[PDB]
Amino acid sequence: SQTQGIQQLLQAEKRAAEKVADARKRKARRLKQAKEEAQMEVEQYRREREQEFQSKQ
Amino acid sequence: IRVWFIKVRKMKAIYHTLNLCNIDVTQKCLIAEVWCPVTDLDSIQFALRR
Repeated sequence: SQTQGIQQLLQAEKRAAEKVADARKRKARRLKQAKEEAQMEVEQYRREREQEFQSKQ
Repeated sequence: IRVWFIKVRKMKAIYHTLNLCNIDVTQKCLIAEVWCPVTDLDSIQFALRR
C-alpha cells in the first residue's frame, strides 16, 4: 500500500499542476488570438461598408 | 439531561479516537497500525458491515 500512495499522488499532482499551467497559458495565447482575429474581421467589414457606400453612391 | 449527557460524552470519545489516527499528506483515507483479537474477527467485520 505504501507504493501506491506515491503512484496515485504523482499522477494527481502532475495532472492538476499541468492543468493550471495549461489554463493560464491558454488565456495568455487567447489574448492576442482574439485581438488579431477581431482586427482582421473588422477590416473586412470596413471594405464591405466601402462597397455598400459605393452602392449608396 | 441524562441522555443528552450520554450522547455528548460518547461523541467526545469518538472524536478523541479520531484524534488518534494518521492523516495522509494528500490521501483522504486514514491508515491505522492497530491491534485486533483474532478469535472474534467475524464479529469485527460484521461491525464493519454495520
